[PDB]
Amino acid sequence: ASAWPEEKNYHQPAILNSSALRQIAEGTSISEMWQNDLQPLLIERYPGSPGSYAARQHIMQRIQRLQADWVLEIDTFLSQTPYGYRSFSNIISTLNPTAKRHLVLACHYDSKYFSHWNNRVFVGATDSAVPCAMMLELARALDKKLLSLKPDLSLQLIFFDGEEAFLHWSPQDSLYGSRHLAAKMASTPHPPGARGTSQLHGMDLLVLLDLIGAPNPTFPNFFPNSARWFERLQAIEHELHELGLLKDHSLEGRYFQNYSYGGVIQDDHIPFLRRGVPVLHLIPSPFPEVWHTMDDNEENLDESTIDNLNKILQVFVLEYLHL
Ligand SMILES: [Zn+2]
Repeated sequence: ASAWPEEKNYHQPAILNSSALRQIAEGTSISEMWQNDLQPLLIERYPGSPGSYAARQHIMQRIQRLQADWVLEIDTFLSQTPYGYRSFSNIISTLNPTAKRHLVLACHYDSKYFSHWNNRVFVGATDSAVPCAMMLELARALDKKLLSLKPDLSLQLIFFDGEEAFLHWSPQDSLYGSRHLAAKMASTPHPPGARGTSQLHGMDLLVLLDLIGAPNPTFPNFFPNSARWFERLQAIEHELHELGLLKDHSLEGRYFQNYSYGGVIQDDHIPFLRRGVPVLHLIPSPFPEVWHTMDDNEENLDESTIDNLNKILQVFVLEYLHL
């Protein structure tokens, strides 16, 4: 009876030295991400809408053009909603599908439904078009290194549909894509042919990005079983800062501060956390001032903060994967 599902508990990062950190900082481009990955997503894309289809095609196309051996799957399903039965489609992009373990980065790609108001349309720039674009930029910036994966551990990206409630949040109206996928993964043997382990046992850590893009975000260390990874993000931010590799950034105004948050935040990690998956929830507290407002747009995004977070996240992923 293999103890492989316990490997995640002892897994240590392979820390990048200064030269490698400079290489990662120089290898990501916030302007390229902005034009090629982010702007095409700054559209109305609530579940079932034409924009949802366009966003999904965009995400798939951007991953498909990369060299690394990404395996794309569209997880489509029906669910009851306040408006009756509707169809949703999660996007899953996986390197090494049969590898037993995967580090998983995720965000939601749907935008909250709002009827047009005074000619304005809700595009959820920080919620979560930026997180989507950060995951796509990470895949592009680290493409050569990820290609080398073609430690039975690899990388998976999940773009959840239906994170938002169609009305106001409630237990049955929200997290459509994540409740469905968590249940599906929990009931899917992994690796292929396994007798008693599931795809959830294979999830080393779920790093969920949400509401990123506003100025001065502060991310709390939410869970004790991922606290050591939160500390790594703090260390990475501190070293990139000391090396002069971050922009318009100070340690007093750092993003990963020594502070927990005992409350519960409802988001896509919930269906996974309640099934025992370790979660690193990269959501700020408090939420952006523009949260669920028509002002959650491109104009209110903080470019350098997103650039800094791209660097931190890419270093974190390479260190986790030993790349
Ligand atoms: Zn939202």
